[PDB]
Amino acid sequence: NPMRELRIRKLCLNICVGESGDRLTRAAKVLEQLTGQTPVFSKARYTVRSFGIRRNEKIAVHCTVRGAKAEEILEKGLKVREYELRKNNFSDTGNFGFGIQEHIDLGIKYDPSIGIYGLDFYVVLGRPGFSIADKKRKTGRIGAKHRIRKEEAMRWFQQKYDGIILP
Amino acid sequence: VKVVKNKSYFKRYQVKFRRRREGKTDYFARKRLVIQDKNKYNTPKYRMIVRFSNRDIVCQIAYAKIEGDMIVCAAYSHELPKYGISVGLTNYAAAYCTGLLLARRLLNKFGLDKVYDGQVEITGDEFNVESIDGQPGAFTCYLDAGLARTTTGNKVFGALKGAVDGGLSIPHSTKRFPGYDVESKEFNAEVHRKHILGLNIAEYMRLLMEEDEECYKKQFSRFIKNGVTADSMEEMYKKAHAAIRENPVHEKKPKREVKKKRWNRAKLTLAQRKDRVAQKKASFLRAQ
Amino acid sequence: RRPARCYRYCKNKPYPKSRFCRGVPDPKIRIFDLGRKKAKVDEFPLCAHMVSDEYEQLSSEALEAARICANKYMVKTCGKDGFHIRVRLHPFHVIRINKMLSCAGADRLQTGMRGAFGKPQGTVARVHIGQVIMSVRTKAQNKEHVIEALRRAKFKFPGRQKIHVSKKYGFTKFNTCDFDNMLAEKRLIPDGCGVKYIPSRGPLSRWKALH
Amino acid sequence: AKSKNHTTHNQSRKWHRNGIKKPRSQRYESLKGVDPKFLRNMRFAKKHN
Amino acid sequence: TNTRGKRRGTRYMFARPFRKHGPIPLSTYMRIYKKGDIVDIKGTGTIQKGMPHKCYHGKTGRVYNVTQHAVGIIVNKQVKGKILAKRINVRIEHIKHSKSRDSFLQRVKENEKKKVEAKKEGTWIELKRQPAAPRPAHFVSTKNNKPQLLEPIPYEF
RNA sequence: GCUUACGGCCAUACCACCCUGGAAAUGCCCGAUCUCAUCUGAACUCGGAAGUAAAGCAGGGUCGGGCCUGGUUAGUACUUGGAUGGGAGACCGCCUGGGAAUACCAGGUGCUGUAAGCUA
RNA sequence: GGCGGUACACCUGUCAAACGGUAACGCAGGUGUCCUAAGGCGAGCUCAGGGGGGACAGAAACCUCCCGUAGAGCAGAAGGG
RNA sequence: CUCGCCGAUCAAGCAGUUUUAUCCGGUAAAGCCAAUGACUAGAGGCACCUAUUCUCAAACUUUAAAUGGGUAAGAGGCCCGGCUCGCUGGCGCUGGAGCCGGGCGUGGAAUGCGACGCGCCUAGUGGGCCAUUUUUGGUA
Ligand SMILES: [Mg+2]
Ligand SMILES: [Mg+2]
Ligand SMILES: [Mg+2]
Ligand SMILES: [Mg+2]
Ligand SMILES: [Mg+2]
Ligand SMILES: [Mg+2]
Ligand SMILES: [Mg+2]
Ligand SMILES: [Mg+2]
Ligand SMILES: [Mg+2]
Ligand SMILES: [Mg+2]
Ligand SMILES: [Mg+2]
Ligand SMILES: [Mg+2]
Repeated sequence: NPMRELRIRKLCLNICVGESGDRLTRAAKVLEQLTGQTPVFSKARYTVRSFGIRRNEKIAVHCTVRGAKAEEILEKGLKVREYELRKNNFSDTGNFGFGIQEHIDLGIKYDPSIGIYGLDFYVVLGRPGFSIADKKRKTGRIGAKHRIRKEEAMRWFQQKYDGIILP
Repeated sequence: VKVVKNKSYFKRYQVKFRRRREGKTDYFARKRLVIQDKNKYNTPKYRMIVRFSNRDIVCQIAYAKIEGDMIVCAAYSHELPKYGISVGLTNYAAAYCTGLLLARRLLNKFGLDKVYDGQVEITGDEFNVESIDGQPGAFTCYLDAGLARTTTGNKVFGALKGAVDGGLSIPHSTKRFPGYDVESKEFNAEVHRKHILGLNIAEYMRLLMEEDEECYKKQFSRFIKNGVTADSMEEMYKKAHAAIRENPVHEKKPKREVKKKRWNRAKLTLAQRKDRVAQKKASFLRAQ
Repeated sequence: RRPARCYRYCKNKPYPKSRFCRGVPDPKIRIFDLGRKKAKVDEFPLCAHMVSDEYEQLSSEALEAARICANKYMVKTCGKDGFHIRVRLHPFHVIRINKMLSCAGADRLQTGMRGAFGKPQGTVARVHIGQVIMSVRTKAQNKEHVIEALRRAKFKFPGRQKIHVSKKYGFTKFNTCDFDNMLAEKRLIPDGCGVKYIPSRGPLSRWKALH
Repeated sequence: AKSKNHTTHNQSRKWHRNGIKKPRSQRYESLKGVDPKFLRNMRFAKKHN
Repeated sequence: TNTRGKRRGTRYMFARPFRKHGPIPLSTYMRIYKKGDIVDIKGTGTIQKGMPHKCYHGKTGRVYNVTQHAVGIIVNKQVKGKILAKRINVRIEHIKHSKSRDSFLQRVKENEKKKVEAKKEGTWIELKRQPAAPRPAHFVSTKNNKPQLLEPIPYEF
């Protein structure tokens, strides 16, 4: 039971701007001033003219927070959602996610030059022992009685954050 | 959604090797490491195996055979309490002593322990034992790092340093020893001697007491109850290095003849396996 | 087209319409099941075949013509929902035809046997001795009509064919003398036109679903 | 004026006319193609025994 | 005509067995091949280095030269109507020890094991192999085994 | 018997689900000062020992899938050699030898080498 | 014969009849290049595809989880690996 | 010409042949409810998805013959001792190889045959055709 504490492993967030340029590098600064760490740019897989993107160009920027800073950014991100989410936002494999339209509602002042960017919070819920699938030597599977389910992760959102899950 | 694990999936499926499915053996690295040249004709190709658990360090020397490689000599890190090291049995300093134990124990059973003493006094600098003309050649083997990422400072190179200081002729370079600066490509010796004698552990024991003595009792709980303080770290490992070079031979434990009581249950026989179905069928027919 | 006397014997290796044999015209026969094909196993117990006695290849046009000849006689004698004809020969062997060989010419890359490998002409079904051509399952009292319907369709085929009333139950692979006994033991379950064999060697949950 | 391209018709009767003789594996087979390092030491082991 | 490519027609012989792909099991690498021992030749498509030609796949020869990763074999190859002794270089992944002479060496040691018994007992047990001799005279009992009458079954179409 | 290190053969070893187990050991786990490491001490590397079976791991379970073995298929299919055998032919029979495969059915489900350790 | 074509020097699969070899203006194709890396080595990583999700964002942009014997990729034809 | 028979199937050695042993293969067949590709029909579940089903491959195959290809069936063997090495190396025996000496015929499958032995010179031919079977193009 103590080794089954449904904790959060990582809180992944990304800013998917249109294309590269001065708008992207100013969007990456939004994440490093929100997460406290330099984010990583994401290139486009293919070339799509209807989206204005081509191959091997930085069109998005993302970051990953693990420790107690992850649940702090998640707390600020759920304030914008008023501590309530839908039901379909939870995946059948445990973890869930949501979205924020304006990053100014996360505890920072708006800069007139840096336009208001929208991010995408996806928290990867976990459990002590999930690192056996990540280590190289003796990499093992989690198992059925240890992996997180959808309704099991929803009750975690209703107890830790007193959240309201809309049907 | 179409199922990917159908009958045709398992029919066409080819399982990996057992040691590969378990994630223990890298056969790409093993082929280049244990296979002897064909113009050697059973010349044993030795290798030093260094493996780490969460609580123990294993140092082994083996040569590959068709029926399974034979372990020549083996030295464990839980044998160090016999020599003085009661705690920290998985640090870089214990790896040096576990490798030094393997080097002095192998040369003892091969009868050439008087020759090839290595470095009795530790300098941390580059050292390679050389064979003396007229005397039997030095034992040459190779490092089997396994799946450990060979980064500069990995404890597999501590056991490597302990073995080359014990008299083993293992080819290596000082690039992966703790104290090799990558931007200047220079190797400093005395900083490597700190990790060997546990001086980097003593600095951590001191800064914890000067900052948060509550965190010091949590990090080094068994260090303080065993009488191992930060000021006696360097000398504790030095006494073990002297004690290992004096009595490296391992004394096996007498096997205790027991009742041979197997705990877990055995497989159900074909009669029990069929009767269980016959009972479930009868129970399903009574309910209807 | 060319008469069927020229493509009667299985002289060449099977030459199917594939990545290499491109340009094959559509076979003459495209429908292989007729009648009340959506019938249960217990509705058409009888089964009669048109067994082939010779090792030849039947053209797709002959399979289409014999299908129509057999279909029309079953409708007027047993009704449009009193039979299920299954043409059990699919034309996969593609027959070739050489060029329209003429006197001479300053083009066409040839005039005689130069580059004689021909283009795909049609499709035939290589049948073996004892291989079923057409199968008809009907009621027990329509045996005389099925034998006659298959007898008329033999004239649309070259060689020699035999009309054999099978001992199997319908289009299944189980004899009539063993069929009704296996339904009682839940070893066979009706699956569309035929039955599905259920052994006693699966998960016991599937056994409970039957009982 | 076309002719016959390739044939192995009469060849088997011509092969066995004088017989298909296996290569005579003479005693003390030659040492051509052996490892030059191996031959170098072997010639040192012969000039000293 | 055909092409003279070195691997024309080797679609199935150099392929690996079904569900036997992947890395070569390392016991094949740690087999010692001395000089003069009988070895088979079975090329493998996994190791594209030191492959024997398709004419040697399935042939058997003796080793004359041993190297780091390979072995020199003296193989017989019939070209048209003459058999020639070919010295080919094949890596050890494409060869294996031939059990052809193992039955002979087993009989040699067994012949020397049974004739020294004659020098110590005084017998003349024959050591030569003999073809399958005609079956000796035997009695076939019908005590609990009565001859069952068989008859050809009628025809059924 | 069990736990590890290195393995050999490379599913009888895999896959799904369920149950049981911590003596030693293993694993999870506790931390980021040092070595090192990344967007992130998750991983990698390093330091450690508060908890002890949730997972890994091991051992069981499933008229389990797969796999393995055998039977059946079947002396069937095919095939060496033979005839001044049959038949318009297509093809077929016989003689002389060799001899399959699926469906189906049944059983089984890792074995083992070297080294170290422990009798829940 | 000429015209056409190149079966003229090569390569893959098949033909080819389970060693190898085996023809036709047989069949389906490829070649006269390309690459300072697309060569060499070491380390880390896992692909194709599908599914659950997640501001703008949709059948396709990016993040994330699960499944995934390779069904992707490996300059090119095809086969093998 | 070298021999063998002469001078005891002395024995070797050899074989378009078997026997024994050991490998090699992917054709016939078979299979596709196994992969790739082709293809028919219903049925179940919330166009697909699952379980079945009809019919196929020369450039498909899990499987897999018959016939066939290679190799081995001894003194050039087997066993033992000593010696040499600059190669190899914990270990002048650790490998390995070479050299030397000694011991042991019950020549250690069947059948046949003098060795189709070792050379030298060499004409003619280099348009073939036919049959059983196998087989490609073609209506033939
Ligand atoms: Mg001419
Ligand atoms: Mg010609
Ligand atoms: Mg000619
Ligand atoms: Mg070709
Ligand atoms: Mg070539
Ligand atoms: Mg190469
Ligand atoms: Mg448990
Ligand atoms: Mg089963
Ligand atoms: Mg030429
Ligand atoms: Mg052949
Ligand atoms: Mg001449
Ligand atoms: Mg001439």
